[PDB]
Amino acid sequence: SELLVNTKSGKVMGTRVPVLSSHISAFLGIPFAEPPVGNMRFRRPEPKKPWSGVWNASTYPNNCQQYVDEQFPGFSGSEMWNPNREMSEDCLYLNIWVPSPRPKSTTVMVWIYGGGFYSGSSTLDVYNGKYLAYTEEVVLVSLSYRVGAFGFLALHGSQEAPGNVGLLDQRMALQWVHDNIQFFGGDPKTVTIFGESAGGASVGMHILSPGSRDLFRRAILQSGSPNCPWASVSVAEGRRRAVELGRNLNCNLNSDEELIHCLREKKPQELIDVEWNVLPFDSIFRFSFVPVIDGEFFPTSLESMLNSGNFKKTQILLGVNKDEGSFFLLYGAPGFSKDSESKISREDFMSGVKLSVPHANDLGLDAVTLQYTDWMDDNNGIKNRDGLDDIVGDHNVICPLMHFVNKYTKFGNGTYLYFFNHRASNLVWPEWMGVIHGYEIEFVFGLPLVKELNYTAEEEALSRRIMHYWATFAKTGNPNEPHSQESKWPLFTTKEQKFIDLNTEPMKVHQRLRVQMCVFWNQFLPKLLNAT
Amino acid sequence: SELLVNTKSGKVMGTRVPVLSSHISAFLGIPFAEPPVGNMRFRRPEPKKPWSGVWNASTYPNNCQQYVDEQFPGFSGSEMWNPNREMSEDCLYLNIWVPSPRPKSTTVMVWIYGGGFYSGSSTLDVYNGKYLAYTEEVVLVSLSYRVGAFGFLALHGSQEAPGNVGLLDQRMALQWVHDNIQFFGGDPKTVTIFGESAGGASVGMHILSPGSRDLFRRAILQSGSPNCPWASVSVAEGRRRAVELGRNLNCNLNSDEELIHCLREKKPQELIDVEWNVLPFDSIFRFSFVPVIDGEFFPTSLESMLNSGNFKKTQILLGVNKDEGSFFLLYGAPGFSKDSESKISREDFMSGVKLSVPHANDLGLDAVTLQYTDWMDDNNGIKNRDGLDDIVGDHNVICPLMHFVNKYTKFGNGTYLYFFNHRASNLVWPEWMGVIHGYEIEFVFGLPLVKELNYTAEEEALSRRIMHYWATFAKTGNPNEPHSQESKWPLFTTKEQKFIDLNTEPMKVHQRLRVQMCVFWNQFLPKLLNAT
Ligand SMILES: COc1c(C(=O)CCC2CCN(CC3CCCCC3)CC2)cc(Cl)c2[nH]ccc12
Ligand SMILES: COc1c(C(=O)CCC2CCN(CC3CCCCC3)CC2)cc(Cl)c2[nH]ccc12
Ligand SMILES: *[C@@H]1O[C@H](CO)[C@@H](O)[C@H](O)[C@H]1NC(C)=O
Ligand SMILES: *[C@@H]1O[C@H](CO)[C@@H](O)[C@H](O)[C@H]1NC(C)=O
Ligand SMILES: *[C@@H]1O[C@H](CO)[C@@H](O)[C@H](O)[C@H]1NC(C)=O
Ligand SMILES: *[C@@H]1O[C@H](CO)[C@@H](O)[C@H](O)[C@H]1NC(C)=O
Repeated sequence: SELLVNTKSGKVMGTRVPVLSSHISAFLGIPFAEPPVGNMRFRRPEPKKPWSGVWNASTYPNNCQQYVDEQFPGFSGSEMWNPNREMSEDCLYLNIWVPSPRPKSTTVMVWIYGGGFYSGSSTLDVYNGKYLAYTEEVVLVSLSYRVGAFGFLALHGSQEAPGNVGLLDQRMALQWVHDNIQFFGGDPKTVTIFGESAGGASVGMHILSPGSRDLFRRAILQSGSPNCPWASVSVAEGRRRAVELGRNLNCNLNSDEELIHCLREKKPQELIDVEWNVLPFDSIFRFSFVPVIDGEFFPTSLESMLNSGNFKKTQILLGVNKDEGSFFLLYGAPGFSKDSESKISREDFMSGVKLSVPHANDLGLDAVTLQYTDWMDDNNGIKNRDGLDDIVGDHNVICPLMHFVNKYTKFGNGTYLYFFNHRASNLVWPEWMGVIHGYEIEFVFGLPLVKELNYTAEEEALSRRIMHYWATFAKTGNPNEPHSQESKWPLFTTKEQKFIDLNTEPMKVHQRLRVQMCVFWNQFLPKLLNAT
Repeated sequence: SELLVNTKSGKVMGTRVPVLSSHISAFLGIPFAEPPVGNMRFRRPEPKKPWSGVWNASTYPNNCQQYVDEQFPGFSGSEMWNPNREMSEDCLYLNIWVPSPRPKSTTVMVWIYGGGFYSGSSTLDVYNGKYLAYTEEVVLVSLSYRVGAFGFLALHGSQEAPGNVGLLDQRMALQWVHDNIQFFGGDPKTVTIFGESAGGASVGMHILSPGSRDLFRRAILQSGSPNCPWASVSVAEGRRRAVELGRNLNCNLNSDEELIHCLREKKPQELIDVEWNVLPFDSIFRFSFVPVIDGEFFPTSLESMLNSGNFKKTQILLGVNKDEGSFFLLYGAPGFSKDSESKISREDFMSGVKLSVPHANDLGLDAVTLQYTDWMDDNNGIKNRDGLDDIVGDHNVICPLMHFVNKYTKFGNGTYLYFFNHRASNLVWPEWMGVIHGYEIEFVFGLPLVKELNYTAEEEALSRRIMHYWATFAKTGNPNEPHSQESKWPLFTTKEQKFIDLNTEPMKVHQRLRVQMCVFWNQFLPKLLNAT
């Protein structure tokens, strides 16, 4: 049968779903690991043991246990990121969309969701793989992984809670794809991994990690990279946060076993309830339980690996949006509101930068402030707002990614760089927020192709050219097809450093993306913080 | 007799000189001090003891002993600054231009020359007082003072070479004006001191020093100010350089008396020959023998005085030229030439900043570099040239002065600020040097009124409006003729921070002269260097 597939662990039965006046095949909620429940909380994932009978792969799986956003209840702009089904620790599932009829040896694309390593789900509406899988005739997979403490509680030296298990989940799903995607008409030799924000960083992390390199061919990174400040911690810091988590729940802290055993008796939301409390600073764009530089998943520091060329060498396609920072100011910085234009006072601006660069000393703070203040106009609330937006975005996303793109291109086999700066005509967030962190995503997934979503002709065309770039890249390592000149996306090189704008307008080529700000963030500021 | 004048120290005979189809009285080379010779080199100046008979004050006196610049022999652009008279240690004289007929009790303006405290002459063609005295009917006085080692060798504790004696020369000349200016028709209660560069700095130094305040009514500062980084040194540094000067001359260094004795037997030119060797670093815009923060001419640190309001409260009129830096790059930095466009390579631009901020640590150097480099275009030889020009001008003149004008204004009784940015139509220096340090002087002194000098009609008009400002300010404390037609130069207030452009175009008001850069020099950079 087309819907019935015998995999290396059992038979699964999928469903025929419609898409754009046609249909494709969907297999939802296939398990790829043993339920990381009970005594297996915090432990490495174990491969899903073979089942007898047919697995109902007809409906989305549970979502992983995560903090749930309630700032704006009812509000679609924030609620679209929240879990859209039951939360459970039994959440290690993946989903597959196969074009109908089933192709032979076609290109595979594995989605990896963001959410700052504390949240995120594969079952979200924006990650509906049907449009992209159908329009671009690729086998589309979306995996899942443990988030928050469940995924990234790190007590180095313990084999009970080593850290990074959330990335290991992703690896096991990648390993599952390598073993079974051929049964779905997928070529396991042509797998492109891709993800946004935290998902972006994850993609990069699998590039660096040796135990991950052979489980995929190429990589797309959207608005995230492995070296992001919010995206990892030392073993010392992971331990400290872990120990501090026990403290918030009256746990025994004399040993890891006692500490771990304690945290395992607690219910999931008990952990989540106190999760934010282990952060060292009052901060924004910082998350408690994130990957650790352990010496195992990552043999040595990210920078050194980047320097020595110790990573997977292939093609990467990567980029950022114009206003990466606004979402996080709204949730964590004074003066910002979803309902005003959020002109920021000088006072809230100063307040802002302190939250944004939580680890800086006073000289570092003055440096950042100077770097973003127009002194002919320091009490301009609009410039102060856009300034703070750029500080958050440049520091957490754009500049970390550029450092990565420059480092990778020395050893890579082809880099493509984009700047996404279209603002959706139907955005429900206020104008001041601009081109928001996460909002290129709906374009990648072909959401503008559906008429009821009320996008414009030009946005549908944009999404269509975007999906094509994505998939074409995925099959060939080049987002370009050999005709027109309308237009060719240039290769990013060490010398000329080209990239392209992604919007409704005809393609423009620029050079040196946010280089002025990024020299500050990548070279001056770090040298300054080390020095002082 | 108009030309014969009985002063407190003896009779004096001047001479009738022609000016612009008319005539005025000059009194050239009037002594105000005992010749600081022999046992009195380095020593405080002593008043000129009374003479018999009639002094022939009809010719220009000697110029003080100084480094003569031989870079462009024959070239008028450099040679206009060199000694136009014989050099000697017997140089403590002043010059007076008196309207004809002699005014009853008219405004007095005393000129103090620049030259980095190492050079300078009262007798220069460009400091010729006849036009200004004549046109605005003021009594114009030209003082002099010992420069370099002779004027500013400082060995704290010693009474033989205490430091600051050249500032004391100035004071003594001011004292002479106080005692004798009435005999020329001048009001000793209405004396404006003015000077450019070192003169400008000196003018503010008298503003600060308690023992100089009662010797003048108000102050004009052009392209210099007391807080300039080149304009003073500490006791420690001052001694170290003095001791080093003796080391370069095989002097006994075992005590101040044996060092001073050794340096006193040397011919002046021997001193000057090694003068530059005692500088701490390879630098531009640095000079070896300058005023000392000594606890006597300056009771406390210059910055503490400005803070406490410890200084003369009167009116000041002050400003800068658009390209303070070019003159010094030409004599000091790689890539700069009188005869090319001096487009600067990135490597030379690097060398430039190290030469220009010779006290910065590496972090400091990185900050300056970042602050002035456009990283989309870093190999632009013009942008690198202009940028290094701005670095020099902003660091050494513009930003010091803005610091001064802001601090002063909190206690002052009226501030006027100008940005001089006209390039003379007949400049002999290359186009790339722009509006040069010291080239507003010829406009202040009325040289464009003389037809054979070949200034344009618009430049003569500019000199006239500029002289009227300086004079009107000197008479009333305000450059504007109140309730007259012409547009009015606004007060600089700590809130609005207004100033004007000075050029051939109608007047423009602006606010916050070079804030962005001066915030960096005055606030950020010193914080960076103070850290460890
Ligand atoms: C949960 O809210 C916070 C934060 C935040 O960082 C909120 C900003 C995120 C909220 C949701 N959204 C998620 C992404 C997921 C991947 C694709 C793009 C959208 C945007 C970012 C910070 C602190 Cl300190 C908080 N404290 C309490 C709640 C809370
Ligand atoms: C003598 O030059 C130097 C320097 C300098 O930085 C000074 C260059 C000056 C040349 C004369 N010029 C005229 C001024 C006079 C005052 C009014 C305005 C115009 C100003 C610039 C530095 C070093 Cl290390 C030197 N070594 C040898 C000569 C020399
Ligand atoms: C799979 O589960 C769905 C959801 O409950 C159900 O409607 C469907 O009938 C099931 N399929 C089979 C073959 O049992
Ligand atoms: C990719 O690898 C091939 C084979 O080694 C090489 O010829 C090609 O130049 C590489 N491309 C890039 C952009 O590095
Ligand atoms: C003053 O000096 C000038 C020039 O040297 C000379 O012509 C004049 O005669 C002198 N005056 C007297 C009274 O000797
Ligand atoms: C100057 O001082 C006088 C006398 O105290 C005062 O009336 C006047 O307002 C002052 N002017 C300024 C500009 O400070």
